[PDB]
Parts: sequence; C-alpha cells; structure tokens
Amino acid sequence: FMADLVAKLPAGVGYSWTGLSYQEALSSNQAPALYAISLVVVFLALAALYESWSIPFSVMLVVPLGVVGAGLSNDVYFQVGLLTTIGLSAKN
Amino acid sequence: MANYFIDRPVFAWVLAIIMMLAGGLAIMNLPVAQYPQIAPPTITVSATYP
Amino acid sequence: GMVLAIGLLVDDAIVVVENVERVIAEDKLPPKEATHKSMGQIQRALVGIAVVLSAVFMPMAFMSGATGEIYRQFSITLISSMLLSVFVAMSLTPALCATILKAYMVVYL
Repeated sequence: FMADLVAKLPAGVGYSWTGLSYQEALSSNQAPALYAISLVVVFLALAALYESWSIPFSVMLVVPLGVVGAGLSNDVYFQVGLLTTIGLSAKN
Repeated sequence: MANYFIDRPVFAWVLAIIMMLAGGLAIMNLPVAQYPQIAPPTITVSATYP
Repeated sequence: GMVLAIGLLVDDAIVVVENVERVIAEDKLPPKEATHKSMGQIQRALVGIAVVLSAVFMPMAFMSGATGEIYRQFSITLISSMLLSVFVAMSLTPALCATILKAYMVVYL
C-alpha cells in the first residue's frame, strides 16, 4: 500500500527498503521457489519410505490438494514447524 | 549389502532421481566455460598524468 | 532443531527395553545373553528411518543463500540428530539393559 502511495507521488521520486524490510523483501521474492523445492523434497521423503504409493503414501498423495486448499498469514518459524508437524505425524 | 537394497527396490530409484536433480542443477547453475580457466589472475594498475 | 530432534530418540530405546524385559521374563535368562539373543528381532526401520532421513536431508547443504544458511541450522542439526540416534540405540542402551536390568476422508477434511 505504501508502494502504491509512492507511485502516486510526483515523478522523479523513488523508494527502497532497508534494514529488516529489505531482509523480508529478499526472503519473500524467493520464498515460493525454495518452498516448492522443499515441498518436492518432503514429497520424496514421504514417497520413498513405504515403497512408492504403497498403502499410506498414496493418501499422502492427496496431501497436496489439502496444501493448495490451505489474508491471514504465518511467520517464518511456523512455515518449518508445519513441515515438522507433518513429519512427526508421519513418524507416529 | 545388496539384500538391503534388493528387498527395498524403489528407494535406490529415488536416490537415482535425486542424483539427476543434483546433476541437472549443477550443470545448469555452474559457470560453464568452453575451456579451463588456465589464465592466471591478473592485477592491473592504472594511472593518468594529463 | 535439537528440540524437535529430542522426540525421535525415546521410541527405539523403549522398544529395545520392552523386548529385553519380555525376553528375560520369558526365558529367565541373565541379561547379557538375553540381549545377545535380542537383536535378531528388531533389526528393522529404526535404523532405516535414520538412513532415509539422512539421505533426504543430504543434498540440502550444497546450495547457498542467506535463507539456505538459515535452513542449515535445521538440516545439519537433523542429520547429526539421526546419526547420533542410530549410534546410541545400537551402542549405549544395550549395554545399560544388560548391566542394570535385574532379574473419514471428509473427517480428515
């Protein structure tokens, strides 16, 4: 919203983020790719142990539908905490 | 050690696929060059005296 | 990281001790030879799970980036975690138990 506000300012005026905002911007613009590759890795993890679509790993094949179904957000720690919760349920 | 993998077949296949993934990422993202960088490092000093 | 690594250790130890205790209670056997008999039943995934987790976390540490360095604080501690777990479950607990043990899809949606 502040970016659009600056877009409303007269021409010749730019903007940039520094400190914490720059770090979060650098995380966010590359977060989807790393999250996708981590999801692929964890899918291989939940596809290699019970030998392929054997018994449960075919129902974990339905997990991506639940993931896509899932403005409220979550912090960086909880994004790995959800994966760890999935892993601990898998181990259970 | 073979019996460890014979009774667990598709896991070796999974390892093969992750080897393909690593190799593809390496061959794509590496500074691929036609020839080895045999050229020694060079330091250039420039000064101007109008 | 190591906090999440804590919970994956006790399972193997408790399985080992329950097997040892059932063996001694059934055979009236001293703990040493009972344990020596005891490994030939549970040689299964408890090591294989650690092996698989180490394998899946193996190629995460070869890519760079600040977010990658952050993820190392999880990945390296995890691989060390199951490596220590597979060491301890086959090394330490047997010695103890030998030396101390006295004689709906919509519902999921």
